[PDB]
Amino acid sequence: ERSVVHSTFIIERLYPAPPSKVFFALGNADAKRRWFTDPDNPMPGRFEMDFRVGGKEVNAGGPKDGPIHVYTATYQDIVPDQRIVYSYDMLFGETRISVSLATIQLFAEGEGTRLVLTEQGAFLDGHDTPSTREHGTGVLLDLLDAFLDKTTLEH
Amino acid sequence: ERSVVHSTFIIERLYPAPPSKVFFALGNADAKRRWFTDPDNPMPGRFEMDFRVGGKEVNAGGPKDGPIHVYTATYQDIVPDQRIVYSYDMLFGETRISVSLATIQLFAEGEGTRLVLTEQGAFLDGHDTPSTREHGTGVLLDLLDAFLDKTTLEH
Repeated sequence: ERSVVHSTFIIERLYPAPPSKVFFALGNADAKRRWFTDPDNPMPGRFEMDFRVGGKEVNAGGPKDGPIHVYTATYQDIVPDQRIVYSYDMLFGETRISVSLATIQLFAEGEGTRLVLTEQGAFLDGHDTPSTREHGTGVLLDLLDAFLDKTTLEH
Repeated sequence: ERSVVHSTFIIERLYPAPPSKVFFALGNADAKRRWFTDPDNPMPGRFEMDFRVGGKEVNAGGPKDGPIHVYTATYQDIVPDQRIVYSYDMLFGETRISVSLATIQLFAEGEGTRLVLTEQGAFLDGHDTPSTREHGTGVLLDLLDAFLDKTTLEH
């Protein structure tokens, strides 16, 4: 039985690093590979990113026991140090769970950054929910926070 | 100066034709070429559609005098006779105006179809607005209505 649930959520986070540093963490493949992962089952060997409009990004994670969760994004708009728009789908095993349009905007906030992430999602056939996705995206932004803190301490 | 306006709108239309016929009008390249056009400046010579997940659709229109408006969609999910999910961007000349995630769902309504079109849009840098887009999408669904009426009369 077919259905779609549509939802939009917004998450705002403040980071002490300035927008250029936050943008680098999101737009540099080597950097993003180091943090954008499933902590419980990291698969950076599967991570690829072509950070350009029309470029693809792929990541994998999910339960140790499976099924494999595969994230596939396509960049739609990029403004250096300011904006990233990308569509992405999620597959759990062979099944498509959702398609979403995501926007990241970076604003100066003091000497740091106010990041605003908006996700406009289409959740397919009851396979995932807006609440669960919002929870997961919050967890990913927590990973970004930890990465920015740890990267700032580097020589 | 950079900004994004996010908005979701839903348009529902009732058509006397059953879902299979409505789906054909949306999913068959020859058929869609005959109706999905700018009436004031038709460019079906520019229309192409690869109706499959990952496939591209391109159309062009806009003012006779320019700038050229270019619609580019990518299919994200297709369920025969039931659902079409696609992302699309709009360019007026060389400038990207918006990126959207669109969902079409087809339900039986009597012997015909209840079509539900949801568009989740990201409007960039004030270059277009939710209200204008909703108006335009309504006009396109009016073109679909006329096509279905005219196609039903064919031998």
